[PDB]
Amino acid sequence: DLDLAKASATDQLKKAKAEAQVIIEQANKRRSQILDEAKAEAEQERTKIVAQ
Amino acid sequence: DLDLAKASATDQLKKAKAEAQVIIEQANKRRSQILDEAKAEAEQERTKIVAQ
Repeated sequence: DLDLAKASATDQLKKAKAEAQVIIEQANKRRSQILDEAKAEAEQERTKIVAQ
Repeated sequence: DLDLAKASATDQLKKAKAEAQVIIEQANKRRSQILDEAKAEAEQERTKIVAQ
């Protein structure tokens, strides 16, 4: 029973770290999409004032 | 010994649980941190383009 508990214990700790990595991956990717959208809109704001 | 080991197997499971939660908690904190740094930077660059 010691070793069978250890099985699920290491499972959960490693799996927690793994999903905690995939969430931070999503974090960075969403940062990149956010920043690219902000920049691509700011450029058309500039172009609006330029055309005015 | 078998009674003591059963009492031991709950502790390892419990700590795997709590530490999985602290790990996922820190990873969610970091996601909510980087996605905020992203906004703080993106708005500055937007203003820099319009100032260009």
